[PDB]
Order: sequence, then structure tokens, then C-alpha cells
Amino acid sequence: MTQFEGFTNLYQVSKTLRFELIPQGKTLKHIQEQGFIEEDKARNDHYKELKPIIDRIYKTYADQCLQLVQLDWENLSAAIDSYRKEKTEETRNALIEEQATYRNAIHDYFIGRTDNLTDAINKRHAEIYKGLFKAELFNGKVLKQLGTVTTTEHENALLRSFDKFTTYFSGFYENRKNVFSAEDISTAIPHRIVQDNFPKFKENCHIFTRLITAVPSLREHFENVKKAIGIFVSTSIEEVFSFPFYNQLLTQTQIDLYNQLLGGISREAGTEKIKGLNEVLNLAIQKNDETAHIIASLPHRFIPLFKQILSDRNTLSFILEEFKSDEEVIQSFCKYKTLLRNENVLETAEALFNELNSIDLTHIFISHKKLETISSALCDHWDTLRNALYERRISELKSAKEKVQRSLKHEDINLQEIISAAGKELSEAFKQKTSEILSHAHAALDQPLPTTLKKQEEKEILKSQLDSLLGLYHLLDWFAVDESNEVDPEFSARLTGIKLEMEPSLSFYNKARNYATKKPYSVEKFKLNFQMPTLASGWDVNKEKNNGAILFVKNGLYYLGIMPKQKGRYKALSFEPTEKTSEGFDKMYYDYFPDAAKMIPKCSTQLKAVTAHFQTHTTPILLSNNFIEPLEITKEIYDLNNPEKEPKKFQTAYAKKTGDQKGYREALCKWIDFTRDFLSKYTKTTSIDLSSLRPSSQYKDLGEYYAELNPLLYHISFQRIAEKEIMDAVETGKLYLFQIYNKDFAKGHHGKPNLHTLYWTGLFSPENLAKTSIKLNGQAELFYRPKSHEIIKDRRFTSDKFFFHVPITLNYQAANSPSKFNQRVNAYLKEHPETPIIGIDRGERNLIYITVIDSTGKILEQRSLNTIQQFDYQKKLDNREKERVAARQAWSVVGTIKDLKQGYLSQVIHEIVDLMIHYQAVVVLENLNFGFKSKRTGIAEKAVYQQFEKMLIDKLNCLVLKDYPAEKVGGVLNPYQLTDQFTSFAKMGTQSGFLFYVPAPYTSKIDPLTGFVDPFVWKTIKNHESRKHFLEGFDFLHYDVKTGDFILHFKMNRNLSFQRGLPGFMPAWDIVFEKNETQFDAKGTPFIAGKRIVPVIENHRFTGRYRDLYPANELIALLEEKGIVFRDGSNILPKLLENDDSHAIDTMVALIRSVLQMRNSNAATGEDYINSPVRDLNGVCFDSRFQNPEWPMDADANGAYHIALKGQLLLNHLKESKDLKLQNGISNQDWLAYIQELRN
RNA sequence: AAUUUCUACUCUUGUAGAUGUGAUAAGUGGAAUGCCAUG
DNA sequence: CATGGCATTCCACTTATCACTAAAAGATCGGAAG
DNA sequence: CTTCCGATCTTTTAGTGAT
Repeated sequence: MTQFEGFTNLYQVSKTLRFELIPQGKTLKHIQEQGFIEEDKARNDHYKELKPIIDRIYKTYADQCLQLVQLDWENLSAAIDSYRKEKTEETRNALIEEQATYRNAIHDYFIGRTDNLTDAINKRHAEIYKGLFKAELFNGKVLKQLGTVTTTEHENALLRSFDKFTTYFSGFYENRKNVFSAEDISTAIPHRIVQDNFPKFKENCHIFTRLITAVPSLREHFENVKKAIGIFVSTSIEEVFSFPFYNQLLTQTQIDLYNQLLGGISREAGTEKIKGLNEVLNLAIQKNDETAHIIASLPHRFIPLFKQILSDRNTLSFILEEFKSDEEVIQSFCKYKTLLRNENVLETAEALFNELNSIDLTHIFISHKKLETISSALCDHWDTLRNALYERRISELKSAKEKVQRSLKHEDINLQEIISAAGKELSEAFKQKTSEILSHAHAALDQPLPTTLKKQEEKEILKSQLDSLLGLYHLLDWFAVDESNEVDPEFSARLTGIKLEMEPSLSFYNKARNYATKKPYSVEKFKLNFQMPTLASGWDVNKEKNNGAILFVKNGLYYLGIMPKQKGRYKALSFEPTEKTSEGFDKMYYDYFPDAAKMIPKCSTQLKAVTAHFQTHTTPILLSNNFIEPLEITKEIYDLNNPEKEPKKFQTAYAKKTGDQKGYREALCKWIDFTRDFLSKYTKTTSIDLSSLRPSSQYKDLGEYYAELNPLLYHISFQRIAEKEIMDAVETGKLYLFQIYNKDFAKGHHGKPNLHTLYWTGLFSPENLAKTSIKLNGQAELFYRPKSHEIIKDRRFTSDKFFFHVPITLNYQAANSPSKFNQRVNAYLKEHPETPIIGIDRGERNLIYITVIDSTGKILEQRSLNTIQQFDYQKKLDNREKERVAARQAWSVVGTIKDLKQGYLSQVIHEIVDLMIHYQAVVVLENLNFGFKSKRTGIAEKAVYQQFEKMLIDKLNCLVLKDYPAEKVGGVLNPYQLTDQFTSFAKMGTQSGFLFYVPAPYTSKIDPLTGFVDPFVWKTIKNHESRKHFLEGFDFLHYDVKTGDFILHFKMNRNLSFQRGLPGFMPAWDIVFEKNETQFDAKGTPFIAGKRIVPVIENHRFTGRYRDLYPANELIALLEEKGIVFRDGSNILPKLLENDDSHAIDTMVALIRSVLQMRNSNAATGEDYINSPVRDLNGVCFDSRFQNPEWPMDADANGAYHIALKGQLLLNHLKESKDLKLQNGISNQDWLAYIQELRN
């Protein structure tokens, strides 16, 4: 028997807290006199400007090392293909093994242990390889091994700035250490060139050979384009797509060349571009040949390879030089404008335009690749003047039309022919547009230019002027000025001259675009160091004179004290713990052993002395220093810790591979005895009690023992320290003291502290001191950021502040990582069938809506979350989005929307968890991958809502409640754990702890009462013939004289061409055209039954506005127009098909589509509602207007109800799932079968 | 109109809710501009 | 009035690793012994 | 006085986890 409160203290989580530091007294002065702010800023400046120097060494050794790699890829390809053939598990582990094998073989070159190379170069590579991740870089020791990077003296002087400070790069050391590891990390060289680029190359090989065997004609094309691109000149175009050629393509340059081969070199602007492989293949597919139909039947795009890590860009395509400063761009543009003006380009341009009215118009030609732009700009469609010329050339005449379009679309056409086919209205539109363009250009030239562009309006005016400029250029480039056909010599000469005169605006335009779109600089914080190499790396009392960080607690307040190096050295400053009665500070005492698995072998078995001693002789060795008693080390123990093999005999890999569990158990028992002896005899840990441990042979796994052991090591005490001593240490300058501070520690606050502040209070709670649930962690940094009743707006940026970041770990007593968490959740839900369900849906009126249901599907509660603390957030969302797109072409700042995002989502989250703890339910969300929405719904931007899952996940990872008692479940010391750690959206299945994921569609459109939804697709019916075929596909239709409603009876296996193809649970349907009489709700307001809302599409191609409809009244008006008698209950179906005019058929189709339109909404009038045309088995026409709380209130409420029902189905299957597993989503047919089944 | 930071309010010189930092790397998507084609 | 494939720049986003460290080991430096 | 030696300060390091 497990209970809901049992889901706590399951696994550790790690959080970071941020605080502002207030200096206390003279320490603010004394930090300035040492000037550590400027020194640290200079240090950090040296760091980021020296970082690109360092990785050049990494790049150089990577390129040198990889060029010797030579491997067969046949086995890896075979494994990949075999796993592709069928996705059984043992092939997956086979492919995993092959991937690890290839990764290790590639890493062998890096370590210098590869077999294929000789021993001298192997030892050379090893001698290099040990030097990358040490201080050998900074003194240039490894530079002697390379002699290739060849830094200048300024770089060497930069390297001299970090003498005796190499620990600053430890994080960078680890970051680059992830690179050269065969450990399947996504950010690693061998994982990239094994699992990322190589499958792409293999499939590119296979699609190439399929293209070759499909048609051999493009083999000539491919060799031709290789010769044109001039890349890989020493190999065949077949051989490059062969597996042995992947012995190249490891360095960046070959990757770049391959990508250029796929894409093609881009020349400078205004020039023809050399096409690539994908481009020529797309040109082949765009010819609409039967061969293209053969190609369209095949995959038809190569895939570029991923970029090699740490390298740079070395493309052959043209790179435009970028601008530097505002004054540069404005002076360049001012002088360009004055040059253009003094060149009098406008006057000769005007002379060029009016010349057209007094020239032989057939003697001037227009480029065939620009005429469609002119047709679009001067008519309602691009195809207007194209079809005009097409039908003119047709009119002056099967294959003849082909020759006409061939001669038309490719050849440049004289202007007189254009005028003859077009008409003088296009001439007047042309002269109007040219007048507008010349007016814009003249105004832009007359308009001066601002003194900078940091304001948006300056960017606007320059963008407008330069925009008019390249618009004029686009106007100028319309004319086919080439002399292949006739062209007027003086006119062409003046046109070419003026185009060359005003040419470089386009380059000016792109350079201005690149300069203005740069993100503006803002001031940043940087890490403080106080000349401490290891400032606050850890808190331990032994290291506290080296890490230099000491905490104090004073009557509720918190103080962090830093002592610096005095006269360039660590003066041993210490204090005396006085009585608790004495006034003063309470110093924290950090007694901590980091981890048994790393420290015990370090201080015990992997010392230099023991390794030397036991290499010489087999005699056991006694260790004395840092031990109260001489510690025995046996040969056997060293053999277990140093097995000359990957699996240690006490560790579980030995058990998994070997299988001899006896030796595994005995080695484990011996190891536990040894580490118990070590913990007994070691100086730091001899004072700790370990009586809570089980005896040695009872333990199951070593990791279990370690996870048991680690919480015993960590321990905090507190000692009162006299106040005047601390004051004297501060006044001497020997102690820098800050107060840890946030909003909540201010005196003017009352009630509801911030959650992080509540964590901080809970860390130092005496109960947490008794047993450690909240553990303070190491590696804390300090940041300095410079500067940037009536209250001052933006007060917190006015002056410089000292920031403080500190990591803490929650649920310390729990295990390191969760295991079988979903299994535990499924077990609890199996034991509790009575658990409620909460459904979430994204509405159109509401941003989000919630529904609470039981196991019986009864609505406990629905509620609007559209407004929280009486605010409409969708309004601000749409204003911010419209300013985003308005600033997009405006060359403005990009900005962010995500603060308003998470501000609304936080209140949503808080309401969600309040409901969750109140109801002890589960929560169902829609799968983000299996759906699509747009602006018709409120919040539904896919990027917006997908991110909303994330804070839900980690808030449910370590959920606490601010008003709970700290010792209670849901308090600080017992956080609720309900989910697992989020990794990636594509990673988790349908279940994440108590959360559940279901397919989005077929949720809102269904009637809740019986499970009816329209099965008919309506884009099928385009003509009255299809509409007639649709209306004949019906069973029986008659009018109820008693109820005054029109009754349609429908069966499956009819209109299957118009169905959506998903069968329902029952084959019978009885649609009722409800009479549009008045009806009343639960409250008493009248409403019209069957009322529908419909957009306007009367113009047959566009969408209008919304309007009302009364289908029964319009229906009876239609039959009175047709004069067909229907007050008899007779079959109206033969009577309707008698009148075969397309208008009548279209009207009845529209009416029955409208009554099949389940969703009814118009926010302009404010009516969002659901009316079911299909009546109940009780005969009740369902409406959401009835306001029954038993049924959903609104349409989005209906969707939330239905997604809750989907979750109910999924967990009911879990109840039937005896394997404790879950389905891979929910099939739509299964869903509608289920909902129709229990509804009917 | 305040905040470690962010959001919403403003009486409270504050309120309520959220808030894993740092470093590194890669990828994706937009937009603009050119080039070649197609409807 | 758009689409397809490319190329350059700029911006935005996600995604995917590592650390959450006391002590050994080694460098080095200032003051007494030969 | 230089060499050495013991103090002292950076720098690297140690490695678990399912029938």
C-alpha cells in the first residue's frame, strides 16, 4: 500500500540561487585600494581575447592528427543497414557496439595508441596528448612538440598574464576535454565523425548510385559541374561518393569543399552563380520531363555534412566586407549621394524616360527574366501580361503553342510588342510607377542624412533613402540592354553608363543591412577573483584559507566574508569560537568529504608512494600521515582497484560480462571492508559515526553502497564568534564582508518570501542541520556588474552591484538519479483507480482552459485561466508580436517576448499546481509534435506552447508550497517529486511521471453527448456534379411535422469518396435540422436553437466577414422557392435531385455543411458555443447554450473535457496494462471508437 | 511603480507568482539580399 | 504573387555535454647550514 | 653565499550506478 504523499525524496536535484551583495563598512573602500575590480576585468578581457589563440593549438593538432586516419567503414555501414532493415533490439546493441568500436579506433589516433602507426609517432602523439589539458599550454611546452602555431610576441605577452593562475581555465579544460573523448558525447569529434556525418555520407553515396543506375546521363553533368567548380580534381565523381573516400572529409577543409560541391560557389553580387549538385538536380526536376518524373519518384536532394567542431569558415563563395562605425557609413553615404547628385544622374534618367515616347519602341528590349516582375507590379497578377503575349502570339498563328511559349518565355521581347499586346493603360501605369520612383529618389537625395544611427528613426530614414535607391536600380535593370538583338546604341550606352554610375548602392544596401542588424552592446557582469586562483571553489574549513570564503549568520541575517591575500600571501587568520551567550556572529563550519568513489581510491590506492612500492614488491605497505592509525594496503586490494582492464572486479561490469557472481560478491565484500577501515583510520573522517551502515556482505551494488555512504560525510556546525574581532579584521582590511541580500531581507517586507529565499532559509534551519536534506554545494562565484510615495523607476540598474551565485542540492538523502520512476507512478495509479484527471487545452478565447474529471467522466470543475489577477495577456502578446514584425523590416532592435511569456505562464503554472495538490490527480497535455495551430487560437504559437511544458516539468520535479510546514510533504525539507528530469522534447514518450501526452486533433470538434463528429472532407466537392454525388449518398430523409424539424438518416458505405475514412463505433446516424425557434438556458436567457455562424466566401476565391444563419428557416424558404411539398414525412431525397440547377444543389450543400459545422464562434458578437445537430438517445438536441454544469461550458472547455477523456482512456489501458507499460500514443480510430462506445 | 532576475499590480518605501548558474559546442528556424528555374 | 534549389549576412531559438572539490603532487621561495 | 630545506602556493586528480 503506497500513498500519494510517498512521491517525495526520490532523487537529487541541483538548483542555483542568485543574490546581491551589500558591502559592510570599510570593505567597500578597501576593495578599491587593491583595485581588484580593474585587475579582474583585465584578467577576464585577457581570457576572452586569448581563448581564440588556444583552440588554434587544438585545431592544429586535430587537423594534423586526423589526416593520418585510414579506416574501413564497411562493417559500420553493414550494421547501420542491418538495423535499418528491421528495428529489433539486438541489432541496435550491435550497432551501438560498432559505433563504440569505430569511436575508440578514431580516439586511438588522438591518444596515440592506434595500431597502424609506428611506435615513434605513437609515442609522439601521446607526449602531445598528455599536454593539452595541463599547464603545458601556457608555458609553451607543447608548442615545442608542434612548432606550428607560431604566436607573435603580443600573444606570448598575453600568455604571460596568466602565470601562476592556470586554474582559471579548469572549466575550459573540461569543455575541451569533452571534445577528444570516445564517450559518445554529442559534443565530441569522434562521435561526430562516426554518428553524425558518416550516415549522411553513406546515404549520399546510396542516393548517388541510385541516381546513376536510374539514368546515366547526369554522370556527364556531374563531371561537368565538378570541372566547373574545380574541386577534387584528382578523383572521379563516382569515386568521391565511395566509402574509402571518407578517409578524407575529416578535417574541416574537405568538409567545406564537399559542401561547396553540393551547393555551388556564390560569386559577387549581381553576377551569375555557379550551380551546385542540389541546384542542378532541382533544375532537372523543374523541367517537368518524364525523366524528371523518374527523378521525382526518387529522393532528389543531397544532404550537406555537419561542420567539424572548433573549426572556422573557409568557403570559396564571395564574402562582402562589413562596415565598422556609424561615422564611416554616414560619411561614405554622404559622399556617395553627393557624387550621384553632382553626376546629375536624375536629369539624364528623366531624359531616358521621356525618350520612350519618342523612340521606335520595337528597337528596345526587355529582359525575359524580369518581365514577370513588371507584370506583377503593373497588373493584378504576374501571369497577366505573360498570358497577354501568349494569346497574342497564338492569335496571329498543339505543338504550335509549345513553340509559342518556347519563343516567348526565353527570348527577350521588344517593347513595342509589349505595348501592342498590353495596352496604353499599362503604359500609364508604367509612367506612374516611374514617376513615383523618381520622386522617391529625388526626395531621398534632397533629404539629408543623420549624424548616427543609434536611434531607430535614423535607421528608418536611411533605410527609406537606400530603399528608393535600389528600387530605382531594379527599375533600371528591366531593359534587355544586350546587343544580341537590336538595341538603340545611344540609348543603350546612356542606360549602361547610368547603371554603372548608380551600381554600388546594392552593395551599400547589403553592407548597411549587415551593420544595422547587429545586436546592440550592453554592459555585462564578469567573474570576480580577488587574485584568488580558486576563489570559493569549496567551503571546507581546511581549504578556507585558500578558497577564502567564510559565511556568517547574524540574528537572522546572512553575511559572507572574504579574506584576501595579505602582502601577497595567505596570512593564517583564525578566530576563537566563544560562548553562545556572547554577542557576535555565528560562523558556519563546513565539514565535507566530496565523494567516496573519487576520494577513497585517490587518498588510498592511487597515491604515488603505493604505486611505486607495489610495483617493486608484493609486500603490504603501511600508511601513516593523515591517519590516526597505520593503514594496511594489501596486494589484492590494489589488484581490484587496478585490474589492468576496464571492468573492476568489484564493479557491476565484471558481473555483467563474466557472470561469476561469486567472485563479484567476494570482491565487493572485501572492498567494503577496506573502505570501512579507511573511513575508520583517516584523519578527516575518524570522528564521523558510521553505525547506520549495514554489514558488508548485505549490500547489493557498490553504487547503492556509495549512495548510502555519501550523506553521512556532509556535515555543518556553527560557532559563535565575537563581534569586535570581526570588526577589527574588517577595519584592518584583512576581511572583506558582504551581506547576502535580496528583496525579502528588507525590513519593509511582510509575508510570502520568494521561493529561492525560502530555500535559503531552509538550508540553515536546525532540522536541516540535524539531518541533511538541503546540501550546500561548492563552486560559488561572485560577479561584479557596472552601472547601467514616489519610487525611482529602474532603480536596480542605476549603480554597480556585486552579484553572488551559489549552487544548492535538494533531496540530498535521496538517490543520485531516478530509476523506474514511471513504473512507480503506474504502480500508484494501479493501486488507486479513483484518481481524478485534469485536462489542458489551448483555446481561442481563453489562452488556456482546465477541466477536472473523475473516473466516471463527471466534471468536478472547469475554469477560465484567460485572466489571472484581472489581466488580459493575449492583448499584450499580439501588440508585442505586431511590433516585432513591424520592427523586422524597420531595421530596429529585435527584442524579446519571453518575459511576458513566462510571466503569464508562471501564474498558469501556480494555478495548475494548486489544483494538483488539492485534487491529487493526474494531468494530461497534448503532444506538441502531432498537431498544428495558428493565430485563431489564443496562445498557440508552437514555440510558445512547447516551451510551456518545460517549466511544468521541472516545477513538478521539486515542487514545494510556500505555505506548507517545512517538515511536511510539500514543504521545503520534503519537496514533492512528480516528474523526471527534462532532457529534450523529442526524447520522452507519452508519459513523464504524472504528466501524460496525447495526440492533439479530434479533440474539440466532437459532440460530448454522443461522440459525433463530421466524417466528411469538403475540398472534394468542387463542382455540382460532385455535390450531386454527395447528396445522393444518403439513406433516407424526411420532415417531422410533429416536432417541426427536418430529419436526415445516414448510413456508412455511402459517400466514401467524400468521407474522411475513419469508421465510427456505430453505423447509424440521424441528423436533425433543428428548428430555429427560441430556447432558454439554465439562467433564463432566450437563444435560437440551431444558430450558426459562417464566414463570407461569396466571391469564390477570398474570405469575407462573419454573419448569422438560421438553417431551418433558410431551408424552408428554399423549398418554398422550389415549391416542393414536404408536410407529409415523405422521402424528400428524390424531390431534391429533381431540381438539378447548380445554385439549388450548392445551397443545400451549404446548409448541410453549416449544420455539420460543429464549432460556432464569433468574438465580434462574443458568442462561442457548441450545438450538436445529432440528438441524444434521450432525443435531446445538445447545445452548450443550456449552461448545464454537467456538460462542458464552452468549446475550449469541450476540448479540455475531451483531452481529459483521452487521458482517461490511456490510463484505463494502463489499468489493463499488466506489464506496467503504455501505448505509443493513441490511434484516432481507437479514440473515437472508445468515446462513441462509452457515450453510446 | 520598486525586484537576484522576470512578469502583473501599487496600499504596503511594497504586493503576488515564477525563477539552474557558469562555461563550452553544435544545430535549427526566421528575415533581408542576390542567382537560376517553375507555376 | 508565389513556389523550388542555392549563396551571404543578421537575428532568434533549442540541444547537448561538463562542474557543483578536498587533498595529493608538484613548483617555488625565503631563510638557516656548510 | 649558495644550497638546501621546510613552508607555502598553485595545479591536477580521483571515478558508481538493473533482473
